[PDB]
Parts: sequence; C-alpha cells; structure tokens
Amino acid sequence: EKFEELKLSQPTLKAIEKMGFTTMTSVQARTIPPLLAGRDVLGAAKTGSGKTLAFLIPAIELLHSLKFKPRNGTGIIVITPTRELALQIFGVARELMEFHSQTFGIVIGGANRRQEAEKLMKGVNMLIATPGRLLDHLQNTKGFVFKNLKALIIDEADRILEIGFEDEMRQIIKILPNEDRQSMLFSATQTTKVEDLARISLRPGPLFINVLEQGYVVCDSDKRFLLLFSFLKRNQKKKIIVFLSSCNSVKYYAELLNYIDLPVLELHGKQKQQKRTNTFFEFCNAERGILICTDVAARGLDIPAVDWIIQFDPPDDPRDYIHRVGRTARGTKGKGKSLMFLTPNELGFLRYLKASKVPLNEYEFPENKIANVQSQLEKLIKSNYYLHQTAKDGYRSYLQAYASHSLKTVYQIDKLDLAKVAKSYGFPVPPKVNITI
Amino acid sequence: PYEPLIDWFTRHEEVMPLTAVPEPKRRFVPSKNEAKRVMKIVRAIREGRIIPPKKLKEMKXXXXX
Amino acid sequence: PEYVRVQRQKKILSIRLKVPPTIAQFQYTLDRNTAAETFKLFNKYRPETAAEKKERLTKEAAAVAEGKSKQDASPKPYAVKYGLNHVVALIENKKAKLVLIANDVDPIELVVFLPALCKKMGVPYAIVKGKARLGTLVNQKTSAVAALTEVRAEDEAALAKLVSTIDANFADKYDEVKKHWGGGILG
Amino acid sequence: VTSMTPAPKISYKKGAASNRTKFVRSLVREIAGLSPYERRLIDLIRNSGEKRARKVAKKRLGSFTRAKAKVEEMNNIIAASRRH
Amino acid sequence: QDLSGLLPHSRKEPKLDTKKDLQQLNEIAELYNCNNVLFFEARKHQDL
Amino acid sequence: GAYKYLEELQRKKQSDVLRFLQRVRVWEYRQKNVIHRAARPTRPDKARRLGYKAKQGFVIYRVRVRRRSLRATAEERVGRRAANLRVLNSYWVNQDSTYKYFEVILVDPQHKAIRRDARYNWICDPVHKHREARGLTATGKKSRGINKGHKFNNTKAGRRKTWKRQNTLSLWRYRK
RNA sequence: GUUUGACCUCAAAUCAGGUAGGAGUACCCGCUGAAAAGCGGAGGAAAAGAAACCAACCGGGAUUGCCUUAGUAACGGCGAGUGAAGCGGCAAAAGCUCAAAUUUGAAAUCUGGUACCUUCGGUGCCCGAGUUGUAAUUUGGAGAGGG
RNA sequence: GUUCUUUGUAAAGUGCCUUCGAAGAGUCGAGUUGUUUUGCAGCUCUAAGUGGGUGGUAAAUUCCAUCUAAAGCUAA
Repeated sequence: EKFEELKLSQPTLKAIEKMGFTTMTSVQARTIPPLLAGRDVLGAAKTGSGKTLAFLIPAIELLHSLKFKPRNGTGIIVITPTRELALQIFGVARELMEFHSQTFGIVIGGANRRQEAEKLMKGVNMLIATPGRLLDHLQNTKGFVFKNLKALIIDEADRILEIGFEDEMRQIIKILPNEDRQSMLFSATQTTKVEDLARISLRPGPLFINVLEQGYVVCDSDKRFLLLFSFLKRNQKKKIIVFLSSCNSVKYYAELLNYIDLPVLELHGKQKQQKRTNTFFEFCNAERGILICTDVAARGLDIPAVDWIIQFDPPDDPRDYIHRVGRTARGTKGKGKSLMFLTPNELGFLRYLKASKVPLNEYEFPENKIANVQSQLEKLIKSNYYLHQTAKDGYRSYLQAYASHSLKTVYQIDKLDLAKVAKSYGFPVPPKVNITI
Repeated sequence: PYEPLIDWFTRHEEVMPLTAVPEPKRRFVPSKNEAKRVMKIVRAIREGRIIPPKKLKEMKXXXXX
Repeated sequence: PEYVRVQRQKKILSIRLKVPPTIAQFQYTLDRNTAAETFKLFNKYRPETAAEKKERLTKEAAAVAEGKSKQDASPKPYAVKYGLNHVVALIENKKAKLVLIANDVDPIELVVFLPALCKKMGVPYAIVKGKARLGTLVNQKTSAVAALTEVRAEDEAALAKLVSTIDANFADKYDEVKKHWGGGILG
Repeated sequence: VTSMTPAPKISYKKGAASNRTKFVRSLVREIAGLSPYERRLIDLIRNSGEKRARKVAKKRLGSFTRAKAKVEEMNNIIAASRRH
Repeated sequence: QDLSGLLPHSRKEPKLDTKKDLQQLNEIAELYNCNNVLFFEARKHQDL
Repeated sequence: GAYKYLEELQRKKQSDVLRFLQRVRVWEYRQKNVIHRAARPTRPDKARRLGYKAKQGFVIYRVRVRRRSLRATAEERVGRRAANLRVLNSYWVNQDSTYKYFEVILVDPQHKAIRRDARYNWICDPVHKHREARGLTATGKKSRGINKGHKFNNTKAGRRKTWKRQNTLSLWRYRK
C-alpha cells in the first residue's frame, strides 16, 4: 500500500510528503496495522529498510491521540545501541516531530551531562537513547517525568547483546513500568537472551513478522586524511564512496573538499532525506563522483558497482563489514576494490581479518608523494571561523565515536595520539572534548 | 627537615586544554570595538570637532610663517 | 634612614634562611646573549602605543570622513601579550609559544605557579630578569609576564630555534637544581 | 491536591567538579608541598600504620571524616610518589 | 561532663557532625580500642 | 584567569612556601610602623572578593594589632587615622605571637572616579560615615551576629532591644 | 660602561585640588559598664533587609512594624518569677551589584591640566592612573559561544 | 504637547538547535577560656568540592526535605 493512503494526521502527511515517501516497504506494510493496533511486536528486518520510520509513524500517532503536555510525560522511548544509529534515527525523527507539536531529545553517553540533564528537567516527549547512559539518567536525574511510559522500542537486540548491555537493559526494565507500556522491537536475527528480554518486554502475546582480497593501508593518524585527499585526487574521474563514522566529519570533510573544489557529495544523518535521496541519485547517475558517507547511512541503502570502497573511519559492525564485502563482490560483477585505512594501533583488526579468512592486500605508501596542503589547512582554520567550528565538530564527534566503539581490543583511546589526530583535522593543538580517557 | 621537591604531577603532560570553551567569533574577524571608535571619530570629524591631520599640518605650515 | 636600612636588611634575611624550592627557580635565569636575542625578538613584536593607535584611527577615520572608503583589508595585528590573566588565559588552550617570566615581583605568589604550569602544559617558558624590561617592550611601567603567540612567516624559523635554545639553556641546565632548597647560608 | 512535579533546582555547587578545578587543586598540591604536620603524617603512616595515623590526624583536625579524607589524600600522595 | 567524671575508661571526644550517620563511630571506637561506645543525640536542642 | 590559582594556593597556609613568605613579611612589616600605606594588596584575590578595584580612590593600609575583636579594632584604627577615607573592608594577611597583621581597603568619596562610576558612588553617602564605628562592616556584622537562622537569637545589643521590649508597654485608644 | 637609563622604594615641596575635627544629640547604631553614667559614630530617620530562611504542611517565601500566637513554649535554690518563636490577619511592599573561565582582531577605562563651548557638565589636546586589570558581558532564577 | 536632531553593519529581547558551562579559607569546623543565655570574643588547632549548611524521617549498610555561608547596596 502507500503511506498516504492510511489514516494519519495532516502534519504527519506533510512530513511524509517532504521526506519523499509515498510507498511502503512490504515488511513495514505488514507491521504497521499491528503498530496501529496497539500490540507488542518483535521483528526481523534488514538494517536500513526504513524501519525507523516504521515505528516513528504510530508513535507520533499515539502522541497525537493523547495530546499531552511536555511537562506531562515522556511516553515514546527508543533504545538503540550505536551513537551513530541514534543520530540517524534522531535526524529522521526531527522533521517528523517538527510538524508535530511534541518534544524530541537525545541521551547519549559522551554528550554533555548538564545539557541532557536540563533537557530532562524541561521534559522530552520522545526520547532516543543508548542503553548505558539511561541507567545514569534514571538513577541520577531528579524530577524527571518517568511514570508514564506510553510505549518503548528496542532496535537490533543482537547489537545490544553483542556489545553486552543486556544486564543494563534488565535493570532498565525493572525500573520501567509495564502496564501502560507497550514494547516493540526490531532485530534482524535473534538469540535466546534476546528472547528472554522479549518475554519481559512484550506485554501482550505478539504476532511477529520474519522476512576476496581487501586493501588495508596502515597510516599514521595525522597523515591519513592527507593520504585520502591525495588518493582521491589521483583517482579523480572514478566514482568512490568513503565510509565514515560521524555525520559531523562527513559534513566537514565534504565542505573542506568542496573548498578544495574537487566535486564531493555528502551523505549523512544530518542531511535532509530528500536532499539525501537527491545526492544518492546524482551519485548513481553521475557515475564519476566522490561520495562521503557514514557507515550506517551506507548500510541503509544499496550501493552501485563502484571503483573503490574506501573505509576511513572504524566500522560499526566489523562482522557486517565482512558479510558486506562478500555480498558486494557477489552482487557486483564489476570489480569493486575494497580498502580500509589503518592506524598502527589497529593491527589486531587484521588478525580478526585473519579470523575472517578472506585474503588481504597491503597497499603501500610513498612518503615522497605527499600533497603538502597541511599548512594551507592550518592557515584556513586560523582564517575561517565557520571551518574552525566544523573542524572542531568533526574532531569532537570523531572522538565520541571512538568512545562509543565496542571493540576496545581493537580501539583504545589511550593508544591514540590526539595531537596527530588534531593535525589531521588541522589543529596544531588538540581542542578539549569532555571525554573519559 | 628539608628534601627536594617531588615533580610527580608535572611529568605527565596534558595534550589538551582544560576547558571546552567554544571559540568566539571576534577572534577571527577584524575588531568591532576598534570600528566603533573609528565611527566615533568619523562623527566628530563630520561635526568638525576633530581636524584632519593633513589639514593640521597645513595649518602648522602657514602658522609657522 | 629607615628605608635604606630595611632595603639593605632585605635579601639578607632571605638568603640566611632556607628558601623553598618553588622559589629560587627565579635567579636561576637566562644568560646574557640568549636574553639579548629574546629582546631582539620581542622588539620586533612591540605592541602599538596609544599614540600610534589613535594616529592610525585618525587616518582611517579621515579616510571614511572623505569616503574614500579605501578597502576592507588588514591581516591581523601581531604583538606580545602582557596581561597576566591574559597570559594565563593564553595558556590552557595552549596558545603561548613563548612566555617570559620576571624574577622580581613583590607579591611573588602571583607568579609561582607559572613555571610548573608551563611545565605541565609543555609551554616553553623562560624566566627573564626584571619586569621593568618587560614593561619597556610593552609600553607599561612593569609587566611581569610576556606571552607571545602569533608570529609572521619571516620570524617563525627564528622562533623555533629560540625555543630550542631556551630548552637547551634553561630546561637542561637548571632542572635538578630547581628541586633543591636554596639559600640558608647566613650573612 | 492531586499532584504536580516541580523541576528540582540543584545548586551548581552540588553538580560536580570540573576538570579545571581538579587540575588547579592538584597543581597546587605539588607546589605547596607539605605542611609540617603533613610531613609528620606521611612518616607516621610509614612508621605506625593508618590506625595511629588517623588518630593523630583527627587530633590535629576537629572531626573524624576530615581525618579520613586527610589520611586517604596522603595515601594518594604516597601512591603517586613511591610507585611513580 | 558529669558522666565523663564518672567512668574513667570512658572518653570525652569532641562532638560529631552527623546525628544520622553512625557507622563511622565503630571505626572511631576501633581507633580508640573501646568495647562499648555511647552516643548522645540532641534533636532540636530539646530531645536527648 | 590566575585568581583561582591564588585562592587555592592561599588555602594552604602552613605549606612551606606560604609560611616562608609569611615569616619574611612579618619581620619586614615589623620594621615599619603600626599603621602604614601598602602600595598594593599582598592578597589581591581576597581584595577582589572583598571588593577592591585598582584605580584612584582605593587606598590600602596595612595595620598591626596586638594579640571587641582584633579585626574590628584594626579597622577602627585606620578609620580614626584616615577620616576622609571611608573604610570599605579588611582582611587577615599575617600574624605573630606579638601582633596580628591586617590589610584594609579604604575608599575615598572625594575622588571623581568614585563620585562617578555608579557601582561605587553609594559610599559617598554621609550615612556611610565610619561604618567600623557602628560595626556596619563585615566583621562588625559578624560580631553583632546578624543573619537569618534559629541559631541566631537575641544576642547582646538585640538582648537590650528585647529588654526594651520588656521595658516599654503599649496601650491603644480603646484598651484591649 | 668608572658611563647612561629603566624601574621600584622613600623623602621633600608657602605646588594644585579636596577632606577630617567642634556643637547638638529626642530617636538610631556600636563599645564599656555599676550601685544608669560614660565613650564613639551617623541620619531624617538610623538599623535591618533580598534566605547556607521557616517548616513538615494541600508547604511558605527579603526586611520592617502592629494585632494575635501568649503570659504559652522554654527557663528558674522549676523559689522570687523570668519569658520567646513558627503560623495567621494587617500596614507597607522592590529588588538588585560584585568576586569565577581572554577584548586579545588592537585598555576598548578613568582622574587631572589646558583651549573652547549651551557649564551640578560637554568637546578637543596633553600629562598621567592602569595589564600586579580599568571598561563591555555574566551573578544560578543561571549564563556564555555560535547557528 | 510642539520643535530640533538622532545609523552605526548600533544595542537588546523571545523560541528552537548545537557546543560549553568557572565562584567568597585562618574561613567552615574542633577544643578551651571569658561573656551572654545560645551566640559573641580571645587563644590553640584548623577543612571539603556530585561540596557544604540545616531539619525531620526510619519497616533501617535509611530515605527525603530545604538553602548556598564565609563580598556589597536598597525606598516604603
């Protein structure tokens, strides 16, 4: 069916029109009449099917049917493992709530605690959060309007369990009310301990719908962005997609490289989704273009057969990266050459690549061929306030992305020279970011 | 008694500042308060309360004779 | 007189008694040629006087008064930085490329954290001799601090070798004897 | 007569300590050195244990919980100096 | 004062801050090697 | 700014450097008079939080007192000496077995910087004559004991006040 | 360089401009104090005054004063007698300012002298004061940077 | 009320988003002495920063309440 066929409030209709959605994906078209019906649900769907919007529509329907004040309650609660997925879900949800009247917020470990605290003191009518920081905010923030719980959703309980936040989740649900609460949850696969949390969460009986060499380039953390720029100039007139972690670094690298006037398309959660669709369409039809994107915005959509996969940032799911390069090779008869940047702290990832048993190719670097624009970068950052702030934001979100990373054995912040990271961003002195180290 | 000073805390070096204070706008652009003082002098010269220095040297060159 | 008697009896009662090692880092200070070249550096970066400031203001204001709006272009002013809270403020970013520290301040406690603070912040501090010589290069009576951050490209190579010179001459020579209790020998 | 939840006003003193003020206090600690009863106190730990150390510190202080913090602080100093 | 005059094996420690926290006193008795500890709470300068 | 360093270093008084400076300065001030003019506050941060500004119309006296309170008497001495000045405030710096030392900020209501600059022009009012003589200073209000709290009851002067409450009888036109 | 100069300190001025004292003292505020006197300091009022408050409630909301609380609580050879306060009702109602992180792309601040002017001041110029911090902005009820 | 001028990328306010988000130490307090009926003063000692002050509360390895001291002004 269509989104515009179903019974909806008119600002939600304007929202769906402006997000470009008319049609429905089939599994979400299945789950939406139980989503309106008020039953609990679990669901198996691929990461990036639009399954955010699938719950976003009847959640805002519930908030519209209840019309309660921002002081009145919180209601819709969203639990999501990754800070990046949290920002993507939030950025999709912003315009949806913006045509609506209610309130939207963020709770993320790695954000400023007095910020999130003051937002909770004001009250937030739709919460999106990481599991670890929720125990802090429920146990510590006073006066926060918790007793309502109109609903609750979990996304990718595989990833919560694979991180290991499930005990935190049990403490949360033991804090959570149940009788007003309905629980909806999406997870592409399932295990037993997923189902144990599901048996606690799902208050009625639910009906549920279930439907090769790599490049690796070891570089120091300062010169890696420069080498990306050099390799991108050398491979100009070849379409290449670069995978990042943080949307701020996406926007900043895109604005930077457009200031260096080589044509670059950005693709991130802060990008408006109609503009996002325009950029993806222009990349797919232009066939010689630079695409900067995060990991999971790239996960959310199928990829044309590309000259290069370049992964600059650390991965969200390395297992999904191993499956993703295999499905990329088997899907694309045109050869797509995959590479990842490495830092000399990261070589244990390589042995996990040796756990993946796929072959590996080391791609070498000449120190003579260095683009040498870093002085121009620093003069630019000392010049432009706007570029200065976007550079600081990419740096900040980059470090918070490392903070939010699961594999500590692959990534330790203690290993990293933040001076070189700042010089890669172009700062001679690393700016202060309030990060537990 | 007396004994030499222990430098346990100095020997670890901070690679970052203390405060995450955002940089202000005015550190990057030409100074505003300068320009307000400029326009003050402009308003005084438009009222003629301040003589231009070229005109002042013109005055002194005639007044010396 | 009394005041001559006291100012001669001062610096006797100090050296007669054990000074703590966080003092007497002062007067373990910079030698002759290096302080000379440091002053040759900072006289290249004198700040603008009030007269020169007001003069340039009158020039540009007479320009706009004719109007005759000539252009909108000026790179930046570069100068030494000399306000004490401003000097500390330029640290903890860090922005201070070099800091000069006067040995003689009568409230010494205004100053005593600055060698350890630039030590932990890694800022190339140097203890200079005489706050009047700081005030001369900054158009004040005294200054007691002297920070310098922004340098033209003509002078940046001189800056780095001066930093290496100071870290050789100050940080290597006086670091262990900084820890020792000075004075204590009677007069 | 039913309910209404006020926004709880917590003083900014009661929030936390900053990185800046911890840096300030710890940087003052090594510069100031030890007071003479602290010079006594580290030695009295090293000689006759934290029992007699806490008792002497409480005698120097007025109360007991401050003597806890004082002894724990000098233990932090001993741990910062001796191992490192 | 009179009770401190009575039992010599009693002591006359300066007064504690908290009327509410009481476990610390055990430590205090451990630091004074006492086998029975006595605590006087004065609520509102009226109730003992 | 550097004032936080001065405050936190100031809280560690019996630390070696501060007692060194204290021991030098007590002898140095012992050379001078009972009352004299200091060029600058030796504890500038304490003077700031008591209200000092570095401009004309702010006079710092250093005063020596033998071991009312000692601090209030120290304020009364420089109040008697410089009558044209109005006493802003005072603070401890140093002490000996023989004498305690205080550093007192006084403000002149005659200087035009003080007569303008409306943060401080209130002290030009003749109701602010000799605040130390009436105990209107900070140490004066402490020794009078004027705050809010049940800990604060009828004390000395207020005691005579409530003795006054017992001493006078109130009668209406129509007797109640 | 045995010279010269910055400071810093301390003196001196028949230098310029100001200011303190004494009287009175009904009321006010401090200090001292017997069987009150005294001292010191002000004003038309003074003081106090914007909670490190009161409460335990369906909470209240700077200070001041009146009525009530109340001759109660409490204290006292629990003898002589001493002797409150919360709340309530009313009068009156008013709130503000510093001190903490940089303006560093320009001490932006002010006294004083002089020349004029529309003079409880204004403008200009010049000495000074001031970075050992004068301005703007911010006093938790936050606030700041940006957008 | 009339009348003359006042802008200079001048100053401010409201909502939303983002990034931050620093405060009164010879003080608090403790002991003693005097003084007062609990404060004040002297002498000695002398702190903390999710801190501190104060009060109820307990089904008890308690919970909750309520303010921000050690800076200042303010008519009636």
